[PDB]
Amino acid sequence: EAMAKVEEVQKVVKELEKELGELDKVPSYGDAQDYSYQKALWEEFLRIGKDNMDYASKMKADDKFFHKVKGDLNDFKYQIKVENYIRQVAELRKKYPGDNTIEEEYNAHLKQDEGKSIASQEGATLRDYVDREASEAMGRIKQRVAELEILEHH
Ligand SMILES: [Cl-]
Ligand SMILES: [Cl-]
Repeated sequence: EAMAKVEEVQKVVKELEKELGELDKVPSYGDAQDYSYQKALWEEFLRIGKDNMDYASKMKADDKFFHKVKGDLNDFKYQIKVENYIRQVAELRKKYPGDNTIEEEYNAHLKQDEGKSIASQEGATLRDYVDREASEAMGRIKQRVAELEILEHH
């Protein structure tokens, strides 16, 4: 009844462990100035997220901040996706430099900057932008690349 509650957490942690594992396979964008903001932003979410999941392990069902720590785990997942999407576009932009569509979708919907970033977002607002605006643009970018890979390979 309450044990089902804590395991519910250990799992979310483990899901995050798997997620970070896959993020690790995706190349990092590096130190380019274009990603300097996302880089430091991700660095913070990483430091903050790792702490939260370490706690969610040594955390017991009756914690006052049980809910707070949980919500944070949920936001982390979406922060992981963003870092992931951006690592992918960085890679794509280098493979298909100049291509307008990629640069445009990125700048309009994914690029993180002071003001327009998920640094100020949490909960439903956060998942909304990620599952919608960000994922949509990622999909369109991928259609571009597909065509590009097809055109490249005349
Ligand atoms: Cl954004
Ligand atoms: Cl979008």
